Amino acid sequence: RTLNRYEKIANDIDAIRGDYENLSDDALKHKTIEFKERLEKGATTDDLLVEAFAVVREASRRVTGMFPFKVQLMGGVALHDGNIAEMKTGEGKTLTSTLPVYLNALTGKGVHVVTVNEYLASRDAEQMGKIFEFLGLTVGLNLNSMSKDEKREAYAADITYSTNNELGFDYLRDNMVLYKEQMVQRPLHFAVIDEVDSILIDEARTPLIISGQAAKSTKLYVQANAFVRTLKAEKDYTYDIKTKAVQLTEEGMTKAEKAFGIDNLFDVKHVALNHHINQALKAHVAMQKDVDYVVEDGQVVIVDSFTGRLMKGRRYSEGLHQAIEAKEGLEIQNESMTLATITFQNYFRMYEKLAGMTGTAKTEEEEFRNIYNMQVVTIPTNRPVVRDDRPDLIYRTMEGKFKAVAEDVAQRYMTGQPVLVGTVAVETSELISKLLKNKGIPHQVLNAKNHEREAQIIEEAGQKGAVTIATNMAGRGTDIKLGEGVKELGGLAVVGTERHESRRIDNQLRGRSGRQGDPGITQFYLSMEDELMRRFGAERTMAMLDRFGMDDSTPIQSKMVSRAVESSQKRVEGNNFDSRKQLLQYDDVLRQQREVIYKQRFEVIDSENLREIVENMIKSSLERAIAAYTPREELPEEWKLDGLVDLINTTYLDEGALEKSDIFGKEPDEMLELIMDRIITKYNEKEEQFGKEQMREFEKVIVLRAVDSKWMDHIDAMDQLRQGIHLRAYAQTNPLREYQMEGFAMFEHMIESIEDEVAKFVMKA
Amino acid sequence: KGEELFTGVVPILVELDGDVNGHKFSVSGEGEGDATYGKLTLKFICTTGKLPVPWPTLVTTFVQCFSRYPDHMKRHDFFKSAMPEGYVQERTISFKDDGNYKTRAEVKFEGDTLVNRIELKGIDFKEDGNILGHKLEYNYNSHNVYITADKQKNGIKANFKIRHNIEDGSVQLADHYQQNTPIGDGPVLLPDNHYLSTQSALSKDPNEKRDHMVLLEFVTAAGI
Amino acid sequence: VALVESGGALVQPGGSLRLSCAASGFPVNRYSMRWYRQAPGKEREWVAGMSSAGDRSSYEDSVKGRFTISRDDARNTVYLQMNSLKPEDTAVYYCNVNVGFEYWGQGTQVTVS
Amino acid sequence: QVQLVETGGGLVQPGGSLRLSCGASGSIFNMYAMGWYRQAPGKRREVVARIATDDSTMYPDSVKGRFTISRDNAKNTVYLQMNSLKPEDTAVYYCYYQRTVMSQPYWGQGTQVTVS
Amino acid sequence: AKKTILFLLTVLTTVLVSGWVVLGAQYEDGCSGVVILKTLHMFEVPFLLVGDSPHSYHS
Amino acid sequence: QRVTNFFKEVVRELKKVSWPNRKELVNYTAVVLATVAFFTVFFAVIDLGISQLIRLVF
Amino acid sequence: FRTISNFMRVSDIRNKIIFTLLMLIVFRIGTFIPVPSVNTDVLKLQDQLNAFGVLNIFCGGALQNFSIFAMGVMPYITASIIVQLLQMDVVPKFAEWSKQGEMGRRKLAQFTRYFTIVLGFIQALGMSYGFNNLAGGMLIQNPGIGTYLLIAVVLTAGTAFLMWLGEQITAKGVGNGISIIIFAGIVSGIPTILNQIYAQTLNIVRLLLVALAVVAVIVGVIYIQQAFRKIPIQYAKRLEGRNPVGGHSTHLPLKVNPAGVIPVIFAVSFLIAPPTIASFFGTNDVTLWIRRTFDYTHPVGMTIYVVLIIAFTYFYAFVQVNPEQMADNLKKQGGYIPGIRPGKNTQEYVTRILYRLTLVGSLFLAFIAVLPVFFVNFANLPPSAQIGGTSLLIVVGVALETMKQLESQLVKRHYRGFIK
Ligand SMILES: Nc1ncnc2c1ncn2[C@@H]1O[C@H](COP(=O)(O)OP(=O)(O)O)[C@@H](O)[C@H]1O
Ligand code: BEF
Ligand SMILES: [Mg+2]
Repeated sequence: RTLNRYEKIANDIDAIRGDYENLSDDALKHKTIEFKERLEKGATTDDLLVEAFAVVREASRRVTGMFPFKVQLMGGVALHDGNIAEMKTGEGKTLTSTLPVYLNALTGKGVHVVTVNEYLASRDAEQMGKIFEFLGLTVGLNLNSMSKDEKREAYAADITYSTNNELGFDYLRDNMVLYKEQMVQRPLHFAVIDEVDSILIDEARTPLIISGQAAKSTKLYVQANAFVRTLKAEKDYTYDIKTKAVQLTEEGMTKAEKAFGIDNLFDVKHVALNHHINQALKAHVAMQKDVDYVVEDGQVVIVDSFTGRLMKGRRYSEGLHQAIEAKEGLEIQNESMTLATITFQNYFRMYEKLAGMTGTAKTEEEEFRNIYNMQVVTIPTNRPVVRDDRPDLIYRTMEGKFKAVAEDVAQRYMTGQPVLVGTVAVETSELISKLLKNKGIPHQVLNAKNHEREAQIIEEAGQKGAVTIATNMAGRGTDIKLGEGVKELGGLAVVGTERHESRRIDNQLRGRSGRQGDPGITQFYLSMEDELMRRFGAERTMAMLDRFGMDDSTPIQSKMVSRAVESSQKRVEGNNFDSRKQLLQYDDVLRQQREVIYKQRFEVIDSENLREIVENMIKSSLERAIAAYTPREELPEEWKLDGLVDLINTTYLDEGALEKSDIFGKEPDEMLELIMDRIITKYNEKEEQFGKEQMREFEKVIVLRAVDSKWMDHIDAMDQLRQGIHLRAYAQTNPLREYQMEGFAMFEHMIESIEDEVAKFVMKA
Repeated sequence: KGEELFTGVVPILVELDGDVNGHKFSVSGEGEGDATYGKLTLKFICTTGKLPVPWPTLVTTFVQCFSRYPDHMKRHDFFKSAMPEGYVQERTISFKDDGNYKTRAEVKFEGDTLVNRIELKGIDFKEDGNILGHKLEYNYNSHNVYITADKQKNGIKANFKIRHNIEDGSVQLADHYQQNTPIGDGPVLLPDNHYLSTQSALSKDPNEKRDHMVLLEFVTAAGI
Repeated sequence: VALVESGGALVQPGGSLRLSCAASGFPVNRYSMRWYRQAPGKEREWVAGMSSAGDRSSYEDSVKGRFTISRDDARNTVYLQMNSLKPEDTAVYYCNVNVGFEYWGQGTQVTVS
Repeated sequence: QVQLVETGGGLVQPGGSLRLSCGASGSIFNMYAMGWYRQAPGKRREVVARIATDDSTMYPDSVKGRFTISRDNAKNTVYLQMNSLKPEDTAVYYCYYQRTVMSQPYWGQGTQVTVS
Repeated sequence: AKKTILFLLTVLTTVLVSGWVVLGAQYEDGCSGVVILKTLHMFEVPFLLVGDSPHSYHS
Repeated sequence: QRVTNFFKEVVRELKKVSWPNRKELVNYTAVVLATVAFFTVFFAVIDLGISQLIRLVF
Repeated sequence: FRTISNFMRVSDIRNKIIFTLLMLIVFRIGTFIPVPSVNTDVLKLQDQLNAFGVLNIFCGGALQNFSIFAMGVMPYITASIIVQLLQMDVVPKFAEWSKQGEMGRRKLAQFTRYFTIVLGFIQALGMSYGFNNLAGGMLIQNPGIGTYLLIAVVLTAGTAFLMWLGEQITAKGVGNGISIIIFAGIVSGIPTILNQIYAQTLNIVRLLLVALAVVAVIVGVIYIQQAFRKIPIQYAKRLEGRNPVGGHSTHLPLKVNPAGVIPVIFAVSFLIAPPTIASFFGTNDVTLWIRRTFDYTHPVGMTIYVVLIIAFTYFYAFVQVNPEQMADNLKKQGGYIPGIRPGKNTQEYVTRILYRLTLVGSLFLAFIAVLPVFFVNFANLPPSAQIGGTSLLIVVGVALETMKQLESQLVKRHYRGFIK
């Protein structure tokens, strides 16, 4: 059992922090130099662990006033081992990140501390960077707004604080550079992932995708948007509430074919019109305004589903963003084109060491074992949870639930206890803010749109008589501190208003209330026309909401609706489980291909002579060109060798240098050797006249341009294959094996095209 | 908008009739034009017989709206202001050491398709020079068309010189003075000096019988 | 395809110097190569050049009777000459060929002073 | 490996009795099964009698009561005493042994008991 | 009425699971036309029945 | 006469089926006959082996 | 061949090949182990030929076996086909369990395992009682109900052990598990059948003609089994720019025989049920007539057999493919056949495709199922052979699917790169 090992190491650190206490600064900052030279002579980080942890304990008490508890040392040892430290919400996970981050930044290779958003990254960077810069290391903070030089300074520091999006995008942009000295990241060495279950379980359902702008079309967006704006929500389309899929009906298809003058919408010449009609339908019906996006400064800005904040650079793929901009009446932008793609599983499994800490890991433990080979370690609390988690108050309608929520917030405001109401969308947050505006209750709102005042709102949210309505922004890592007298009122009642997509997320909201042994109440007010119940509730229990009556002043005191609420949430969790499993194995196929391509593109970049690489490319292209003619079947002179001579003179050997007589009646390998040594002397004349390093610049540009263009086309073709592959499961094959085999064939044809393009552009230039 | 509507591929009809020294010629052809990449892939066929003046002396007479524009020169085009309304261009083409072309063309979207209706009249010619002696190599060079605007006529005056590879080993430097006129009178856009960096390619079809010119051509602009 | 010129030096007006242009990517046996020049401030004019190899070669009348463009296919390069040049013909000389596209040389600076 | 001389096949009137004697050669007789079957014409032999090594005798209900078995070890004879004969009991007869539970049952020669 | 024919086929398949009881009852040429052994060795497991919006960071 | 129209449709349908070509047909028959012959010999040999071990142990 | 030497050079492929062969040796070892109280000598005396072993008999023209694996995975087969028939609008709990996803599927798998144990018990009871009646009451010593339930629980333990062995050989072995065990049962029966054909023996050229006809029917089975009608599917939810190829296009493949072998399950249940219900009534005139006309080695019974194979192939092709569920899934995920409206029109489009393909597949299945009757009759073979029945289809399918699984494991090593 490892937990007794963690307790033993924590007691070791306790004895020697007795030893480390009476040391001045410049004698405690000297311990970093001492550990660095001991780590360069012969020691490992595992031998230095107790002395480094005692130095961080003393330095933290000297800087921040906090002296880490022994459960924080247990979580630090569990993070140094590469495990997942599941300390509860409020327990002190930021100091327990600073223990193994200091221990593993002494070797000089760099530690990445990953968080969920940029508020938490900047907050932790400020406080724990005060600790680390006392000790003598360097803390960079990698933000979305920085330039490449500031990012390179942030990654060159000893400890880098960033969010998971910026790390993924920096990796993807480092494999699109032309010079090696444009890469910002160092080799990936250690990642401490704060809120692991958000990053590695929840947000790992999505890939990071870097796009680049393609040509602009606008007329079909306005045409399809003007068509869909007259379309009668039940006769001409069906909106499926379960999976938010909007489809035309046969009346709507008839009206579409009449409005555009076409005869069949489902031809292969009207696939662009059908795509524009479908994306205008999804933009109108399935994408509600203040729920899914916002309109800021004449632009559609996406509100993130997990973090609940605006994603400024990010745009919807496949023409949905342009359909939303046509719907809103804004300027329709250009299309896009996927340049690079990675998932968070495949990104963080490149990291040579991976740790993590969260409050809510234990239910996902086997997933952390199957993918990341990380073991969830549960840490004690050192002070018991006095937080009061009351059961949910289920109502019939949303108007009755919101009247109850406003009445609860009103009667907690009268005593002086601070309230934090937790919604999800921006529009329900504004609805409940106007529900408290009349009733005369002064509040703050923390939406995606109110992100500028966030660090101010959180500093006032725990005062006496402080109502804060907050979306997903608050309920993940936000540390609300209680004001004077608030701990006697049982401070910070969290009033949730909906169930989220897992028990982990609403446990995180309750964790905003708890906060290390302080009192707190967490009441959830659900409803029966909540979006979780409407979308994932089973159709049996969705029939007796007339049986419960139509009053909504008192909650439904049943036990069949509580089973329905829990089963709907378990249905969402199972759907997300299978969706992230599917994305995992199919991006394992693209992960193998991408790792081959990116490793060889990098060693094209830092190779100070490319003659052997380009000559092997020309020889492989030439062997395939020889074997494309000259087949094994028709040996005696049915070999069409003047066509091969024409191909060599059009691709390799400048228009006159080969005749039929040079390769007449030859074996394929001896004509290969004849053409190949003619190619070598032509290359040597090119390298003589062209220059020596100028020739390397020339063919580096050729090779990298070919690799980039064929790899973007391969990402597109691989996406199209993954569209049709379940239809391949209709023929009683395994569709994953069909995906792997067709992806291998597609990849090898892509590499043959890379070699053909490089051979042609080098030899014929 | 207008030609910002025609970002997709465009059908190109070319019709040319003309006279040099009382000798008749009539060449037609069809192909495609693209603006977001800015290229012209055109299959042209001499439908009268033999060429009095050769194909290289024809190619600047053979549809300048199919340029490729990067993001900054989008304001600075004239050739997306008179379209789809229509376009008219006439040129004075002075051959040094020979006579003069006066070419007479209207380039407009007839129905949908880009039709270039050209009547060419070549005067001041002596037949024993190089052009009617057919001394041209089957090629066309790369050039820079200089574009400026005039506001008394509110149109475009274009100046350029072109260079024909003569088969004796010389070049015919010939200068084009070009006048460019709208047909409709909507939003005209008269920018400053800029230049079309253009390049071409002349080739043939191995499975075609008669005397035909295959044209492939790239246009880019720069300057502003 | 990438014409590179060399052989350009400061030549006094009584000395004649050949100018070489190495062709890389096409044979000189079947392409007419031309020698242009452009002085600083001047517009780029055509000086000399011959096509379809060796049976005919033309020049401009400022070098007619003086210059001679030659070539060698085994070396696959073309050569000019700067014989009897006057300070009026200070320029950067350019090697020009037309195989499909039009390829220009980088330019060799000769100033006769 | 152990030959069986099966004697006692005589013509009996239907409604009589008979004695069949399976004389074996090798004398160990810690054998898994011994017994007798018919295989008349009109095939699929019926196992008529069978002795376990614990003498736990079985019969089908076709010949139950009417047929008795006997095995005396170290005097290699297995006896089938047939009582209350019948015209459908007319068959050739084969003694058999089987050494162990995984052995193969090795037969004997024919003994035509004709009951008419 | 697809439920009736599907239930009739369910009772025929459990006839195949239970029909081993008729081996020697009425033939008396014991296994000389019984098809149960063949059914037991002739079959394989049936194949299983078959049965959001992506974003992108602009560079 | 609907049934002859239906059989013309069946023959028309069979020309859109993607039948295996002769190279993969020969490769598939080689794999099938190799698997059946190998497992025939494999199961005969382990039946002989288990039978001898059963004769030893009883 | 080169490819089987390429397999044994990769360590993982060779590891699971060797694990699969060890599990098949375990299966055969257990097939030599007798049942508790079954008195093996009367069992080995019951056969009409000479098989190999003491638990293997040649009864009814089939190599029967009465070890602890006497049932094989046959209760698992019939439990899975019953549960699959119950999912389709008969039991509603199973319908919503299938509609849940990968966790309601685990509920269906759990029910199939418990139903497997129940059906294995009922089949073991019927099998032990019927075999004891076949031997004349002499097969089971101490024929009390405690001995029958001992025998039934040990045969059900053997079948559940075979299902665990299948789970192992699909987790850590070469391919599918139960399919490898079924393949092993068939091709382990092969050598004693060859020994009977040798012990029988114009005859040498007759067996050469038989072997050439067997290779011809294996080629025909590979031809029909590997053939798909590929319906093109167009998705209208991505831009598909920049020269789409058209080579690896998306399509929906329908097999020519989409049913498989399951129509023969239903046809032989329809052919064995009248003789068992007539066997409960004792011998009569109509009992002997029912026994005479429902015997498919004679032309009236063979005609009823062929007609039921064709009818159940049509039924089970429309159960397996289900064009209405296919049309709804295509409408929901946004795909469409090019030209056809995605609602009812694609349902009747793929219904017409399925009618024609199912005609060809049903005739192939009926011909394959009545081929061993013709080989036995017109080749003077012993009736033990059953040479070219549906076990041929199972053997060909498992061999080809395991080969494709191995080559798919092989190609993850050959990612080249342009540098090399
Ligand atoms: N050892 C300590 N002594 C005193 N206060 C602490 C100690 N560790 C953490 N805290 C305080 O407890 C709160 C826990 O917040 P935080 O660590 O952000 O929670 P989480 O563990 O969810 O990130 C912080 O405000 C921090 O100031
Ligand atoms: F999980 Be914590 F409240 F940052
Ligand atoms: Mg935290």
